[PDB]
Amino acid sequence: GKAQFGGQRFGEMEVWALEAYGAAHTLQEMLTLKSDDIEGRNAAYEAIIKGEDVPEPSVPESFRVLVKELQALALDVQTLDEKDNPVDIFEGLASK
Amino acid sequence: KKEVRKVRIALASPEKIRSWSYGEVEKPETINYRTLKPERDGLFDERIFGPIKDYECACGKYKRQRFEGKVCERCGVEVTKSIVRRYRMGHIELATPAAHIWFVKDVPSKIGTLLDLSATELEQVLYFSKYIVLDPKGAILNGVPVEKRQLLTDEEYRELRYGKQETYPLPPGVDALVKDGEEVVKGQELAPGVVSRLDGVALYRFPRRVRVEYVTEPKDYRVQPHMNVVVPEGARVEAGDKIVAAIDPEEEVIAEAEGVVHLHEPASILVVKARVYPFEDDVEVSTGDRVAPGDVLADGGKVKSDVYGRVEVDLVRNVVRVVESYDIDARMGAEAIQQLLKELDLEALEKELLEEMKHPSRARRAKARKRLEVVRAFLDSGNRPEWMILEAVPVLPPDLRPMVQVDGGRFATSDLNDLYRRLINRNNRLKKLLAQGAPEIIIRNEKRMLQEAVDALLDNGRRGAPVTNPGSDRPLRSLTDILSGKQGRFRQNLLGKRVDYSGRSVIVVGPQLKLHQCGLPKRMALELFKPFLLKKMEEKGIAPNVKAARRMLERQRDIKDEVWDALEEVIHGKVVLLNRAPTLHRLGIQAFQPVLVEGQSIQLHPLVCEAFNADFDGDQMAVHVPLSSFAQAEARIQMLSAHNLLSPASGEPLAKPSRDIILGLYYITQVRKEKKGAGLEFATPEEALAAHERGEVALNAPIKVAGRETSVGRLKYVFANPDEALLAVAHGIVDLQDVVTVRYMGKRLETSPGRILFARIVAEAVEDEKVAWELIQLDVPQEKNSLKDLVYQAFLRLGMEKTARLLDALKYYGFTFSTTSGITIGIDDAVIPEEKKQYLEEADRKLLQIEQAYEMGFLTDRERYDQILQLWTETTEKVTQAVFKNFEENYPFNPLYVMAQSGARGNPQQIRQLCGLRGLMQKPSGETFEVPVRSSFREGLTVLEYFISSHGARKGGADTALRTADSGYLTRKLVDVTHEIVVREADCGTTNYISVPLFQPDEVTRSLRLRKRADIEAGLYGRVLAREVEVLGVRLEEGRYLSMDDVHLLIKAAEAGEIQEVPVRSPLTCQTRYGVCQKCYGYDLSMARPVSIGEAVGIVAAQSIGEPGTQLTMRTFHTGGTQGLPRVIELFEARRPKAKAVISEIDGVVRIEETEEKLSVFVESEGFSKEYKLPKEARLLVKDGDYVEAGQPLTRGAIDPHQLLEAKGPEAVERYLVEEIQKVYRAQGVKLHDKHIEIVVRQMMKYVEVTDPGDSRLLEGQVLEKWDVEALNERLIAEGKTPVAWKPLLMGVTKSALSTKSWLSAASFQNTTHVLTEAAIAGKKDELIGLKENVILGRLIPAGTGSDFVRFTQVVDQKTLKAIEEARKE
Amino acid sequence: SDPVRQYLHEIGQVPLLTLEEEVELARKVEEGMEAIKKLSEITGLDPDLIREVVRAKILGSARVTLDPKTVEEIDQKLKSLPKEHKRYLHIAREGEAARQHLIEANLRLVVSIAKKYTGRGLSFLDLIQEGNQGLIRAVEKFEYKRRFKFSTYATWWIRQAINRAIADQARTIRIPVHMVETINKLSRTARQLQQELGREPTYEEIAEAMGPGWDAKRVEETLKIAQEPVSLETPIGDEKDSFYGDFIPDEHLPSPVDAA
Amino acid sequence: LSQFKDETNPLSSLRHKRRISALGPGGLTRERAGFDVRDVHRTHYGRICPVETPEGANIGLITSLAAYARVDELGFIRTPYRRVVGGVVTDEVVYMTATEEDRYTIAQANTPLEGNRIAAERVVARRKGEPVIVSPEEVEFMDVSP
DNA sequence: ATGGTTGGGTATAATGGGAGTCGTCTCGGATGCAGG
DNA sequence: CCTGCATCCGAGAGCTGAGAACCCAACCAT
Ligand SMILES: Nc1nc2c(ncn2[C@@H]2O[C@H](COP(=O)(O)OP(=O)(O)OP(=O)(O)OP(=O)(O)OC[C@H]3O[C@@H](n4cnc5c(N)ncnc54)[C@H](O)[C@@H]3O)[C@@H](O)[C@H]2O)c(=O)[nH]1
Ligand SMILES: Nc1ccn([C@@H]2O[C@H](COP(=O)(O)CP(=O)(O)OP(=O)(O)O)[C@@H](O)[C@H]2O)c(=O)n1
Ligand SMILES: [Mg+2]
Ligand SMILES: [Mg+2]
Ligand SMILES: [Mg+2]
Ligand SMILES: [Mg+2]
Ligand SMILES: [Zn+2]
Ligand SMILES: [Zn+2]
Repeated sequence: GKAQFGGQRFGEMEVWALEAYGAAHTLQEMLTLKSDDIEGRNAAYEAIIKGEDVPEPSVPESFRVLVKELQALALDVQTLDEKDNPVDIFEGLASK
Repeated sequence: KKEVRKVRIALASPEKIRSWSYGEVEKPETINYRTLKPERDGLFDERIFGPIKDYECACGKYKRQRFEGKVCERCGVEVTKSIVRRYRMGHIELATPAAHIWFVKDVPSKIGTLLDLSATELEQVLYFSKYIVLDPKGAILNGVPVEKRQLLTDEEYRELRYGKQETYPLPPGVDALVKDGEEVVKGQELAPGVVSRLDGVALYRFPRRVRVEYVTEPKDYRVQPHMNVVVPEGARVEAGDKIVAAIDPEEEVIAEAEGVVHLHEPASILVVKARVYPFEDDVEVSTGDRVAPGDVLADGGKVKSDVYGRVEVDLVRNVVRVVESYDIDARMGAEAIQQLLKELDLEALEKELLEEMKHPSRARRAKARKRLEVVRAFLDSGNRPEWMILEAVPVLPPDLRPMVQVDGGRFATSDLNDLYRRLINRNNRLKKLLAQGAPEIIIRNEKRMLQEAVDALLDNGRRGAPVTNPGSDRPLRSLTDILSGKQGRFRQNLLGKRVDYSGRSVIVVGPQLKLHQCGLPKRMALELFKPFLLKKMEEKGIAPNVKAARRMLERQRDIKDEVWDALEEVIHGKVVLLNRAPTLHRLGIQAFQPVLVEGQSIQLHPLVCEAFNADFDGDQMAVHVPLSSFAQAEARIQMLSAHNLLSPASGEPLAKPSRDIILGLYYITQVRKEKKGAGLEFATPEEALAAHERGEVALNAPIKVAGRETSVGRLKYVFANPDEALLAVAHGIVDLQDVVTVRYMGKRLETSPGRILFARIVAEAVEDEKVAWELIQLDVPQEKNSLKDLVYQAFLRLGMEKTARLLDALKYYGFTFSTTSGITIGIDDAVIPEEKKQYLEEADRKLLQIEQAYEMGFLTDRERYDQILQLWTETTEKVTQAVFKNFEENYPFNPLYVMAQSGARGNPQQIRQLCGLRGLMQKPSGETFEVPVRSSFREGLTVLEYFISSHGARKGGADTALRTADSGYLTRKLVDVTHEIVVREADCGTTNYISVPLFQPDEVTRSLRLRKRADIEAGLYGRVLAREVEVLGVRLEEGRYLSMDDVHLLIKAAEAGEIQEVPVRSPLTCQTRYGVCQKCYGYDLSMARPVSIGEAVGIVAAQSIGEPGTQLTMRTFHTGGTQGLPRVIELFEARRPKAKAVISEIDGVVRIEETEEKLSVFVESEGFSKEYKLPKEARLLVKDGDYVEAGQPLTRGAIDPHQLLEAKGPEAVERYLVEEIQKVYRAQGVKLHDKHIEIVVRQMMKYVEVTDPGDSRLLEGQVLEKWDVEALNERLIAEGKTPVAWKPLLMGVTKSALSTKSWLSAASFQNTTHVLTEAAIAGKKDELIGLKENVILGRLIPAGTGSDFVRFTQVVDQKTLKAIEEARKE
Repeated sequence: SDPVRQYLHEIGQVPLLTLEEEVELARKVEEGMEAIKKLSEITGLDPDLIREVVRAKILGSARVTLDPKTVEEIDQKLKSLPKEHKRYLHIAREGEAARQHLIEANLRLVVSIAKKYTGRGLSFLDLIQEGNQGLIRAVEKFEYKRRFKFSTYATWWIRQAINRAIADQARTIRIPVHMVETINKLSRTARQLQQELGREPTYEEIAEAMGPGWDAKRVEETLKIAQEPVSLETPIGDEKDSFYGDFIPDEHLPSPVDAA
Repeated sequence: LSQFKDETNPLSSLRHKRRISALGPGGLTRERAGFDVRDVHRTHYGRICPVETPEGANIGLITSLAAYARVDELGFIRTPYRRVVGGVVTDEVVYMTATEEDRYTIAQANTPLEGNRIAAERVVARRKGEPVIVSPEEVEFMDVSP
């Protein structure tokens, strides 16, 4: 919304159009650096303010929310590397 | 940090939940009511979930960093970042186990399938309506022994557990006919009006009086309700002993002497089915103990129990009564279900199901396979079935269920907090009530509500009334509601997001812009490029540092002049993305170079409006700013407007002249025709010249001189060059539309100065005179089709840069000439022909005849209605023809006629409605009115005619409103079925192909006629030749891409009978995994060149199919005198048609057998003869004694695709589906290549069903992917076993999408609960192959620049390259 | 479905009682209580422990803090009583059975009392369960010598339990009992003042009618503390596409501008 | 049904006060309403405007009261007609419901007149919504105005 | 040492609830019933 | 025993913008 100084919604069909163009990097920017990659958007703003190029994106926070909500339904959702070993996308903040 | 490559989902054990949690939440308290701090052991406790403040405990002992990982002793809060409050889980320990509703209510039930329990049986057991028995212990029910897994109701269980007994009351004043302690047979009356109904011993309840003897004479003692009798019936008493104990010591009844004691006048009788045992000393078993036959009962073992039962020691009569019962172990609810699930042995059950799979029964085998699927999923995943029952319930982190203070000071909460509170309350009350030893009824009630609370927390509104907050009827939003739906997490936050660096505004036409430019408001650019602007102003002397620049830019009156120049510096060379909703195709987003403008409106180029489907009556557009070098390069190279001139769907130009541009070019390129001369004869030119000069012949009249057709203008005005002719035009000597003679290109052309001017425009635009002369058609007026063909040919011959330059030139000159042409619309421009009046009067004649033919009897009602309708439609057609004939003959420059002919605006129907008449109208039921609207819009309608047409207008509006949603749904289904298909390799190496026909059979005359050229172009253009073709002395080699000229050559050759079909590669025969190859796909239709490796052709195909359906299919419908989208949706879903026709399953000859009541068709082969009984009213496409092939239709209507698959095979179904889908789009005038439908159909035919598993572990009837079974068969051949035997299947787009391997895409598509539960049981691992999964993960999609084929490319200059070798040369 | 009908069916499957049967059952439970205290003083063991073990034996192994071996060994240890003492055990067991039977018979009184407390933040079944707890308490503390009917003493305990449940579980943010009753009395005084004045009272009138120690600031503070939070999922607008939480920004995590 | 009043101009408020809605508590649902309830019925003539309706998902579900229409005490919309006797148009005006209207032959308001007698041998009329051509004697009622 | 918060008690008799919802349409699978 | 045939239940249905008892006494917290 304009009253909330909000941003435009990049919905499903816009993502379809970007995919049809083959613009992988623009779409990844829209998904992470501009919406909900917190450290990513912070680093991007700092890099632009300092004159460098924007850094590589990370996992968006909405995926972490999805994982946490799937755990609430007693479902073990786990991300694995190339050798099927667990990869911690929470940086260790949720491990006892 | 290792990259993520796979995501696994599986069931969670109670140990896993306890390992996740940082502590158990013990109380339903959320926060303190007065200090607004979280309550201890609550749903927001910092001890469990983490601190609210950064690096500071709750009690304030530690308020600094460096304390990470240590827990404060006073408060119990670890000192760390507060963000951990959105990651850390909790748990609740349930007093009794509860079932996860996803595994109970998702049909077919997984638990019910595992335990072989029906849905009603599980409903009964889980929710405490019936018992389920374990270890029956040899109990007898109704004479039949009880076996495990048997359902007992409450009364049936109670009778077996406790024994049968009843109580019969006795009215006051009426005694019984029996004694105390005697056995009673069923039916033995105990009173004059009381009759027993069960067998067993009967005992008195509350005798009213007691008779005490004295050693004789008797005595009576009254027994009041408040005092009780102690002495046994018929037992002696001693002096001083008590008989009737009372509340008051002085009121007790004390025996005076020795005598027997008897009890009489009972209040009721209790008849039980039990054994009785007197005793005379201490007993061994007390009340409430269960015994077996032959156990010690009393008298130190003198008496022994003879039956199973429960003992009660009646001390009043000093007798042990053993009620016949059992120690049966029957349980109800999730505890019993979990006990059953634990005991299940999967290997033995699998062996039993494998043995069952040998039954000749098809249904029994199918059900055995259904059970075996779940069993094998559990076996392979390693999950334990008992994990399906919850013992510990996970608790979501508090930050995802916040309790926040709004700006008004009030608190806002999530429904999850209330659901958790309800669950915790019921659990705590259950624990308290269990600690008190409460009766079974209350425990059953409490456990019922606990199960319901767990259900509401996991899935609210599934069984029964959903839980709502008091004072409202809004259902509470459960976890499943959060996860799924259009409003759920997947579709609302993962597949689409709101973004930064974006804006939106109204759009206005930008006629002075170039094709690659867009007008962007100054303030919009200031807000969009703010960080780059801050860097630029800090670099200059505008501000000392970034903070000062921000402070300057935050106040409007604090902005200066040099910052605008800095902004112009910032955006130099950069592009922005413009998007208009709905984004139907990929050209709904385009990249433009921003030109800073004043005002608040975005300025849009006229030539991109058609691609955007945008007009200027209030439309708005969104603006986005790509940030990095990669994003800017992608936008400038791939998504720039000037680089996208051809449609990805058809290959035809999409950025092309329209509206005013067409009008102006047509106006200047049309030639004037006059009738003053009208074919006069002259022997020499000079006499004709003098005749014109004296005023008898018009300049453009078609005269004949010396045997040659010519005009006075051709002879009088001969110009040496175009410059001279245009100079004469500038002096008013001739008009742009007059036909003169001009010398151009070394030739003498009789043409008009306007056409010469158009040729010069094109030649100067493309900077090439010979090519421009080749491209244009000089001798015709320039209209929409000719201009589009010119744009396409210029593209092919010159490239995108010169084509865009030519487009800009055409736009400029079209606007300029449309301004000064004098195009206007007045009321007199809607010319009404005279013949219309005649055409009406003649009709008024015929109508009378029809009425007469009905008033005398030679006509029925239906025929009269039909003849009236046919008369009126023919009259309307005649009026249309007259209107356009009048326009062509008398007013060739009429504005409406010019607009309709040039293609700028309007079609003949609208022109007729304006000029001739509106015609017939339809009633709301769908039938036509009898009287038509005989007035046009110029004449003005009457009130009745207006109201009659209102029905059709409203119906068209409703059509649009309620069909656009169905078309959007179809587009989404196509995207979710084809999103994974990408161009992944140069050549798959296959030798299979398809044969595109050039001649279509006809139902009438059964003859082959050449197909429409548009259809052949849609089916052949851009494809790769599978085999060599020799036509007209021309060799088309193998591996050749068919250009448009090649397609035209093939059509020309086919018209001579030299070729009948074309063999081409196709996606239907491609062998690439998860996609296609370059050769099997062909051209990139938007670039007229072979497709690049890495193109996401599945998304392109889905958009190409979906976009025309959204607007142009059965746009504004005009109410004027199995079809459309429903037929297309039926074909894409493999729906069985309701008007289904009948096909022949086998070869043979036709013999129709028709009797006066019934009709049948026999197909007689040489081996067999089959029959088809058909309704007499059905239509027949064949005749008696004709030959039909297998799968050939015998009736009119839609063909069932699955029956055709069984009859003819897979390729026939592919061809049928492609052709039948193309029919609907062709009827609408939509050009769309066959490749997109071929891709979707290839996805539709992805699966096979096993008929014979052979030596594999597969099961009969198991559906699986074709690739996997082919690979399995190849490996079996390598090992030396028998192959698996399979048959192809055909599935709709929805079921094909939901049957995919990736659980992320299927979960984000539809039916989230079912997909998630099946994947969790199976332990599925997602390999992230498609686009949707990578979008959900926020990764780089494997398409375009993210393709592995191109994304590892390196770039280096010559200087660096050599010295790197000089290092290696060492 | 419809769990209320299922509970009503199960509760109606148990027949009612007459005065004579009621007084008989109460006398039996009274003598069982006297028997367990007599046994506890004889053996020197905690009365609660022996009551729990005796009731565990009366229920059976179906009712699983005390290991089965422990309760069984205690049961055999009570089998060492010569005479005039096993009578205490038998009387206690019959009293426990009487307690169960009386509770089952009079659960309908709980239903009747609780059916007029609906619509106050707790569902009907929760009210029924809290009333059942109160009825168990009343059965525990009933004295039948007074010849008073069972319902006369049970009703007070049932109503006390129900009112306590409303005070303690009705609100997502817990408010103590004294503040809850203060709020109810404030609301009642406000409605009487509205009835008398013919309009909404001002804070001065409510403070005056409360009594000593009540002023307008205090009533304003009470009314501010008595507000219940709204849902983040409240639908905003006519169409079913906007929630309340769509208008709530995060003020905790630093902004990108702040971080730099 | 209680809506924030639209007062951009006086005509906006006047339009808002005369709106008829098929939605609301105990009404239809926007997304599942079929063509049948959104169609201009033949009985809408003179009672509900066939033109003014919102484009989009609400087409046919929100409509407007006709200019001369009046809702009676029972809730049925009535429209006025002039009584004609013996081919002479009178000034008596009768407000009628759709059921009563179904029983008569009603002439168009633009029927030519001399004084107040129908001066036309062929009269365009409605019979149960069907357009017909009748003789002046068969006419029972006439429209008040377009 | 003070308020704020929490646990316990009341004794004629009382003994099975109450709002609600009826104008979508199709489609696909699971299933019980009818026939042979 | 097999099969087909109504029957019932569940899951879908375009995008963007905006909009109601009272009292009394003991007991931890700060
Ligand atoms: N993708 C898209 N594009 C649309 C749509 N509809 C119009 N366009 C474009 O806009 C141009 C001008 O169209 P319009 O001449 O119709 O003007 P408008 O802006 O739509 O305004 P209204 O006449 O509707 O006035 P209002 O007072 O009723 O607006 C308030 C009420 O309208 C409705 N409403 C207003 N704004 C929108 C909106 N953005 N989206 C959807 N519904 C909207 C809504 O129901 C609201 O509650 C057209 O040409 C198209 O390019 C649409 O549905 N989707
Ligand atoms: N719900 C909607 C309504 C509209 N639109 C978009 O707005 C355009 C114009 O609709 P419109 O009805 O404003 C005019 P149009 O059909 O072009 O006009 P004419 O025949 O009277 O000249 C459509 O083509 C869609 O792209 C949409 O996406 N969703
Ligand atoms: Mg528009
Ligand atoms: Mg338009
Ligand atoms: Mg000359
Ligand atoms: Mg609109
Ligand atoms: Zn601390
Ligand atoms: Zn291939």
